[PDB]
Amino acid sequence: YDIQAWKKQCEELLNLIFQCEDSEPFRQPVDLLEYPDYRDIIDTPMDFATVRETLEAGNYESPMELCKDVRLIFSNSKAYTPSKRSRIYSMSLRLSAFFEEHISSVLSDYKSALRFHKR
Ligand SMILES: Cc1ccc(N)c(=O)n1C
Repeated sequence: YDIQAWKKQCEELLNLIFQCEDSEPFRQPVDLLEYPDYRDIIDTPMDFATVRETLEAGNYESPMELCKDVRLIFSNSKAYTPSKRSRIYSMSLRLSAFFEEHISSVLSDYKSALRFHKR
């Protein structure tokens, strides 16, 4: 029932994601010199360094907000990919599966703690 525990749990999950080779294309904003048409397709860029910085600045109120930004990294990859078989997109799918597997208990524990707080 710790309402604040999600923050360190998210920091540790982000550390695991940064150790994972599949996260390398997503660690920093997409380079517009490498992908000149990126902003013609993607309206809201997102990357793991921005998520980590937002968390560390105390600019997420809940793990749901962090989860919305991480999911945006994956939906941007899906929207920008020229093929469902592309290398970078395929890395995004594995990383998404790993993230969802680990964020599930973070979200459940937070929501349960908040329900207990408001009982
Ligand atoms: C093609 C591509 C390039 C760079 C990215 N970060 C990405 O998500 N895709 C899908």
